[PDB]
Amino acid sequence: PVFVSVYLNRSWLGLRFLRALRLIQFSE
Repeated sequence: PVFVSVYLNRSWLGLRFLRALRLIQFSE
């Protein structure tokens, strides 16, 4: 655990919410 929240958190500002928005919306 704490492996997705850390990757979906830094991605929010790491890629203007693009690096995470593609990982949180891909699962559907």
